[PDB]
Amino acid sequence: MEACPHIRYAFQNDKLLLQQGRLTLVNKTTILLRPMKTTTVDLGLYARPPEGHGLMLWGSTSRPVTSHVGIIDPGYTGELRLILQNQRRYNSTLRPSELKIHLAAFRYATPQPGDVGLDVSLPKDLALFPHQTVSVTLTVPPPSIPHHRPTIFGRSGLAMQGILVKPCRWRRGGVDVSLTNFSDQTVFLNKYRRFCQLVYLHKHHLTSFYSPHSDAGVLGPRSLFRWASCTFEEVPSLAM
Ligand SMILES: O=c1ccn([C@H]2C[C@H](O)[C@@H](COP(=O)(O)OP(=O)(O)OP(=O)(O)O)O2)c(=O)[nH]1
Ligand SMILES: [Mg+2]
Repeated sequence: MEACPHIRYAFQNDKLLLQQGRLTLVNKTTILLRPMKTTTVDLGLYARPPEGHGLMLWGSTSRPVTSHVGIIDPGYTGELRLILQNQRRYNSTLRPSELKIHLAAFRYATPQPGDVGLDVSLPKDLALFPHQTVSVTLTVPPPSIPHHRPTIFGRSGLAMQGILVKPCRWRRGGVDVSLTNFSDQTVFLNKYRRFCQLVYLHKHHLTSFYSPHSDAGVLGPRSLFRWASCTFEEVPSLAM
């Protein structure tokens, strides 16, 4: 059913063109990404996830750059920031128009204000050397929620250190959470460190097929993310 209150937002940033159920910004100037370091894009963008929903923020490029896929919580009242990492050992440049920045809604449930995800504790110690990708197997099934699919997203704090999580479905036999260290340090994550977050997405948001108003970039190679069809409505007073 069509049950999305507007997404209220305010936007101001002369280095990004607002193009825009999905808001998209394009870069106007070249963005240089240092290697081995986190690159951050300040968006000038404020946005209220409407009732029942969270927001998903992600960068899309065909350059050798990986975006953190951001979960925006209903309680978040600040300016949105995009987190990028460089796949290469030298500077990578994003020429104008090469980077699109998307924001769109999704319905979520919370199992038995108020964050979307539940942070997940690492069951083992994990070391990651510069540029290594490794996975952590999670075995114990989370509680089933009718009409929703458990999915793993990364956290921004770890993303800022250069550790990205590939978003993925937590399928009924367990999950392999892939982490990539984009930094110049060996990172040691201690057992019980909260290393990602579990989000129960409404099943409508995951599709194995090329549907309208969906995107193959976000959740992996075998799904597309299909967002809630909501209307963005500019409320400048949100800025701050
Ligand atoms: O790419 C992103 C991701 C998140 N956020 C904002 C919205 C979100 O509600 C908040 C916290 O993000 P996250 O939950 O990923 O951070 P954390 O490391 O889990 O910190 P916290 O414990 O405060 O949630 O930061 C962004 O601006 N950009
Ligand atoms: Mg969080």
